[PDB]
Amino acid sequence: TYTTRQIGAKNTLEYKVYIEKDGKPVSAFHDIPLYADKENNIFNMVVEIPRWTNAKLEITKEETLNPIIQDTKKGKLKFVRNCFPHHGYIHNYGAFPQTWEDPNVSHPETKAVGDNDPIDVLEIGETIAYTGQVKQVKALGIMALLDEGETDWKVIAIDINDPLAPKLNDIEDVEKYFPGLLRATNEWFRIYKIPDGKPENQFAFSGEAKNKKYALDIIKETHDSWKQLIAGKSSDSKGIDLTNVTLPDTPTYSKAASDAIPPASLKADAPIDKSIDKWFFI
Amino acid sequence: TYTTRQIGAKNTLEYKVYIEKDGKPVSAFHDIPLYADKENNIFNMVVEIPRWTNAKLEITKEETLNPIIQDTKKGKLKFVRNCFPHHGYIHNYGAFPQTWEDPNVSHPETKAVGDNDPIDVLEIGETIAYTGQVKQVKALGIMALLDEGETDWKVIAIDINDPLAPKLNDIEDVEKYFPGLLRATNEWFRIYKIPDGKPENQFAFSGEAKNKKYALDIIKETHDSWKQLIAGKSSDSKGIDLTNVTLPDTPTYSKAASDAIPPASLKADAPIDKSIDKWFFI
Ligand SMILES: [Mn+2]
Ligand SMILES: [Mn+2]
Ligand SMILES: [Mn+2]
Ligand SMILES: [Mn+2]
Ligand SMILES: [Mn+2]
Ligand SMILES: [Mn+2]
Repeated sequence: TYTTRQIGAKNTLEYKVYIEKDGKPVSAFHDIPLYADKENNIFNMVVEIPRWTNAKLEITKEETLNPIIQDTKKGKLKFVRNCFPHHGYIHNYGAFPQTWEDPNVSHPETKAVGDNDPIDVLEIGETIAYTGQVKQVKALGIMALLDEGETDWKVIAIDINDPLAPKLNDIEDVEKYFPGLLRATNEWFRIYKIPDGKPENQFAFSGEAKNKKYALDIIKETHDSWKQLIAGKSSDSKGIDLTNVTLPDTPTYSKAASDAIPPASLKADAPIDKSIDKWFFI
Repeated sequence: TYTTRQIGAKNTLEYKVYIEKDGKPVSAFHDIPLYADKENNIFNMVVEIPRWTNAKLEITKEETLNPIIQDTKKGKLKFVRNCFPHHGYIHNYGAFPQTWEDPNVSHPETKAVGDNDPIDVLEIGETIAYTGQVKQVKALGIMALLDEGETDWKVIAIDINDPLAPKLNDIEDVEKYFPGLLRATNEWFRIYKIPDGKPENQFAFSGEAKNKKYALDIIKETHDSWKQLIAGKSSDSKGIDLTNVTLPDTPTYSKAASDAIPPASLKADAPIDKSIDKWFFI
């Protein structure tokens, strides 16, 4: 059973969310199995950012057990700006654990090195997710985002508990039940960083969302890269903390890491600067 | 100076927000001057619904001093649904006090009776407003919405404190600085009740946003409709509570109504049913 342990108040620099397995903190990056059901390709998706929020929360590569923490910018919290007609993130945003976009080699489909992070997932169900949630999802497709020149695949998925889950089985079903969502997805990822002064992003395949079969192949590739990484066999792990508490045959295995985590110290959400309210027309 | 007096928790039936003038409650409908600066065309806007929220809050016509409360439908709190790509209301939504869409006469521009409510205002500034807030705005234009067959003008305005206020003078400036907003506004008002099982709404003039001069004329007409109403001269005031504490020459003036209001009893927001998360693709 997966639960969360929150340190601090949301929207503060001290805020951390560890994922617990039977009450014990585990690595959100390495200890959560990629598959909830291997035979049926049902994946475990770690949610970082709830739909319509702005905080750039992420499984941290630099801290032990990789808790979800907010990224920083010039000493303060990092937030994505609202880009008309969108409000914050337009998907329950997260990643699949036990995956890695290898930054050491150039990926052929995109002709660029990976972004050094677990593969990303866009969960399109109706219910807004919570930070640290581990939900079970079906893969529907994938888009080849080049984010600031780096391979940055976006898997399109749906929570198996969603009322529409039974009807969503491949990429064509997203346009059938969520018309316009894919085009908006393409747009959002192209322009979301422009308010921060970054250039517009680009997609391979002219922004085409590849199907489930394709998605599964890429997911497997990123899972294989993580297998090499966690074994300590990457040519360069980029200082990522590979500490884990469920993989005994790995060099960085350490059960005590779980017991070192401070107890929950939940505090109510802290105020977010009103500047984040701003709607950008770009 | 205008402040707010909150009773109960947001998202509850007991929730009320009274507008105070120098600490004393006044009618949000009748006691707040329409004009902050008449000759410069600056108006006082009463905010009911902050941008990106769902609750259908409104200056209530049938309670003394007309506090803002949440509208209901079949005994349950009324919430507007999310219509892709929109999240809740896409503007700081409110009304102009001392105005009334006369339901007793068919309006010639729209060929329909008014909706019995003060004239509506869509404030397009960057900052998210707060319920019960009294802000000064400039009128830029107006759209003739026919909401469920009733005259329902929507004034397009900007908070004078907005960084872009000095550059926004007429309706054309909205397209320049807020490209796509007018089109999305037309769409929003046409489709927002479809998730509730209601027909698509319609606009007069093919949805054209009339200019500042046109907007001023309609605002003034609704102000005149309210002058007849407050004087007790309407053929049918529809049970509207006309009690006021600042208009001594009106029949319903009452210098005791203000002190009859209970003191603030602000509570934390109550939870909103998770079904309100749902994004409708209609
Ligand atoms: Mn990521
Ligand atoms: Mn990225
Ligand atoms: Mn990424
Ligand atoms: Mn109204
Ligand atoms: Mn209406
Ligand atoms: Mn109205």
